[PDB]
Amino acid sequence: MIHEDFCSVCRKSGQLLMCDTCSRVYHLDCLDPPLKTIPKGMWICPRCQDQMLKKEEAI
Amino acid sequence: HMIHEDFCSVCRKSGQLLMCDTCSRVYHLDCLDPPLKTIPKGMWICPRCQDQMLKKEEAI
Amino acid sequence: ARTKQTARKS
Ligand SMILES: [Zn+2]
Ligand SMILES: [Zn+2]
Ligand SMILES: [Zn+2]
Ligand SMILES: [Zn+2]
Repeated sequence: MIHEDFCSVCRKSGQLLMCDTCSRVYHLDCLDPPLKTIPKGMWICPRCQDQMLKKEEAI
Repeated sequence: HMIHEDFCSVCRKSGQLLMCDTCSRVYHLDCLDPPLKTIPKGMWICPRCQDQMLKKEEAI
Repeated sequence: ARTKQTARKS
């Protein structure tokens, strides 16, 4: 997996958390809720969740 | 519409309960991982729903 | 997201 270099929310560089299922990355401060604590275990980004939810209103 | 539970899914006690936007479950903010210091502004999907979504993908 | 305050009896 080749991850992106800019946050999917604010599009800036920096300390970026990588999504475990897609190439997107995010600043912990740009998540809702924002984190100081890095996620433990598998982490699936907001866009991946949206993707899964979209197919939910379909499936 | 949605009918939410009255007890936290983790500890089974009531009080201030964050309601999941996609199922009937509710959770104390301090019973989440990590304990939440704020009430999410937008949509919040609980751990069980997150797992459910994952499982559907792993089987599709 | 939203919270609610519920007080069940002890
Ligand atoms: Zn950002
Ligand atoms: Zn993702
Ligand atoms: Zn609890
Ligand atoms: Zn849920």
